[PDB]
Amino acid sequence: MEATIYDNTDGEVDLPDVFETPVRSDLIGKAVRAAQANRKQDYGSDEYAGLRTPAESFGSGRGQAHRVPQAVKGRSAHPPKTEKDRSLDLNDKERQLAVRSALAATADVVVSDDFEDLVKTQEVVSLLEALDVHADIDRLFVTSDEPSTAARNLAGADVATASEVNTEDLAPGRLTVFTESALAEVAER
Amino acid sequence: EAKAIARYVRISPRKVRLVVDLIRGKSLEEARNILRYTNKRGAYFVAKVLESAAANAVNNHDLEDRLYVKAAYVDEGPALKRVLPRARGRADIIKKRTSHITVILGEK
Amino acid sequence: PRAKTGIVRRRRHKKVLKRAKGFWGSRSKQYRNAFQTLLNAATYEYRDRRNKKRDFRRLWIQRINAGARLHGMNYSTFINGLKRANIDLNRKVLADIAAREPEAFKALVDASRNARQ
Amino acid sequence: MFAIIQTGGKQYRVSEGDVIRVESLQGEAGDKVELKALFVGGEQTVFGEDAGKYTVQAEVVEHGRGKKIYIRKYKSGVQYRRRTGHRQNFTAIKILGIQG
RNA sequence: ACCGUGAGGGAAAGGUGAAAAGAACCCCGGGAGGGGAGUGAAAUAGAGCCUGAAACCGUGGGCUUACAAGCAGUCACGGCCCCGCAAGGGGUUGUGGCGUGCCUAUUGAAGCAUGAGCCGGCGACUCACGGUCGUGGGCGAGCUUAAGCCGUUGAGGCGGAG
RNA sequence: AGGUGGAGCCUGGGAGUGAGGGCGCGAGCGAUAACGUCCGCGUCCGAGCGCGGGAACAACCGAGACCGCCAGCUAAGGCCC
RNA sequence: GGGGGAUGACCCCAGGCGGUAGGGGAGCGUUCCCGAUGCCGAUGAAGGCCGACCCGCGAGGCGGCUGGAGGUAAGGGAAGU
Repeated sequence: MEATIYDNTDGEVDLPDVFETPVRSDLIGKAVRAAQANRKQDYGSDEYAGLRTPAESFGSGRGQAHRVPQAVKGRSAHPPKTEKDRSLDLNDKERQLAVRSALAATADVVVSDDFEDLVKTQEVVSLLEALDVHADIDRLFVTSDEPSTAARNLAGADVATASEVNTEDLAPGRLTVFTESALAEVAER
Repeated sequence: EAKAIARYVRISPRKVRLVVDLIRGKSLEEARNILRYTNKRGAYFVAKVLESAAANAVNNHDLEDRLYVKAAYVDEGPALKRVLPRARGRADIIKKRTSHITVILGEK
Repeated sequence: PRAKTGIVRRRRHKKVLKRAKGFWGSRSKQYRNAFQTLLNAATYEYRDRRNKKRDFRRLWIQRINAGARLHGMNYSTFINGLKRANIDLNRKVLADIAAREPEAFKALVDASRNARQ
Repeated sequence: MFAIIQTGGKQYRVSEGDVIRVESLQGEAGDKVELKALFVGGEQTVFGEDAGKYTVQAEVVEHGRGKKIYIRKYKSGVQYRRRTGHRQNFTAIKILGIQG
């Protein structure tokens, strides 16, 4: 539906059943999730130290009791185990799915191919004053196959491609635009 | 009114304590003979912390004599953790419980 | 993943402490038996919580006698006569009366004695 | 000015000094309201009569406020590994002793 | 540094300030250290000198103490003392009234069974690969290895042995 | 049959103790001796089946502890102090 | 559990509610990663010091004094709690 065409005074495109649809928060986040995930890092606390030194835990029958943990700086107890499998491979289907319905959420904004041409990050200050606001606030670049040159740089960068530009992408709250070839990712859809 | 003092004071906080607990709240000049002719150490000391006391005042805190010690006290701190005979094996240290020494000198 | 619990525990304690009036020499600040002594005091209060209302059931008990007898008789008499009552039955306040308003008390005292014999 | 009726509980010995009164969330709501309170303790100006003589007339007092639990704590504890804590309840809405 | 002949063990201890402008001079004093002046936004920021809590030692004040028992104490009633949430509460208790601490292991515990002198901080059901039920949800044939490519942010997307 | 009323049955995940005593009774042993032990029928306690009583006393008689200090009837047990 | 719940909630009565291993449900603060069309503070971050409003609660808020610079997340996520 209200597939608004850029250039504004120019044409209007149709809404693809796809996007249309309802919503699926659950998956929603999920998509999310299986994001940061496969995308964090890792850490831990000494293997040597935390089980590093010799140790004469002391005889006994003397006034004491006993190279392990529970007397200082040393030991750990179950710490950063770098050996901390961090990944989280969501699932294909899963994923894709998300972005989708995801985007669907986006709809709730049409980048005329013709733009795949403009040649200065001050021509953005332009096609800007075209239609600004707060949602632009969000914004969210993206051409269709080979990014929106210079369009890529400014105080809101980010240039997905009609392929490659998912939820991690904008999914977040956010608001943006896609060069047809963009909706070339819809096909991906 | 004014006051005298001094920390890092090597001595039996306690002992000290008796010190004033005497000459305590009383006429200057007066006790000024208590510690002059009393006994146990501290005195000496104690005395001292009365002169830069009587002084400080008149000098920069001002009416002589008519003065005395509205109040006087001592505190311990800093210790002197001291090592002694290894339980003939393990250490046994005492502590010359450093010693603070404040004391008032206000005018009648 | 540091846990410097810190600042926190300390607090708690303060907590209790408060729970910590100035009771007995020590506990006073006894960050233990401090705490303890508590538990104790508590439950105590409790049982006291329901207690009292008793200590009363009796209190009036005497201040009551003080009179119930005064005139000339006990609380197994009165009582009996009292319940001979019909549109009037109470006990608590009764006392704190016999003493507050002599006449008043004095009264019933009669209507009573009678009801009885 | 000093009477002694009795409500869903004696709670009596009054006249005008509004007496913190047991709940009653059905007639109360009535802010500064008026309502009847059976007697049975006629003590006025040094003259008395059966609390059964009474049980005929009575009084009334204006539904004043809604005292909010006057603090009171209940350390529920025991050496027997059982603790816990709940604060006061009993309020009540206040109301003056409308005597008659 | 330190105990060990040796092989070896193996600590503690960081933080003034915007910068020293780091305290000339005068005072009691053998000095250290304390009294003034001066820097200064503040030095109860002052030289191991940011925050600087508790335990623990002091100095004054309120109340309280000499025919009196229990850690405790908490319920009642009373007098002194203060009412920046006033006709209600603060604090302290004189009496009386009912009261065996606290943890582990125990048939059973006040304990005379053990655990702990006091305070502060560390300190104990975790992660991975499997499998196992339950549940949140994507398609019913469902689902992905490893890798190839794409990668301020770095954007996932193809890979079909299993 | 069922007055009841709220236990019952199967499938399935998660368990704990795997050694207790005390009392009445019916038996075993035992000097019909033990706060002895050994099996049974009910209860009892479970570190709270916390409160009442029997002075004090888990525990034996009564009792089932959501909470309400200045209510009311009783239980068992009591009422010269 | 059940009689209608508009999202609350409200009404009846049935109906208990003492509980350690141990089983099920619900909540609280601790340091971090979001800043799901989120940013406060030199007329104080925060910790500290003290309190007769908010909650069954574990905590909250809020006001007075301290102290030199931070970090808070209305919501979901994580864990050396």
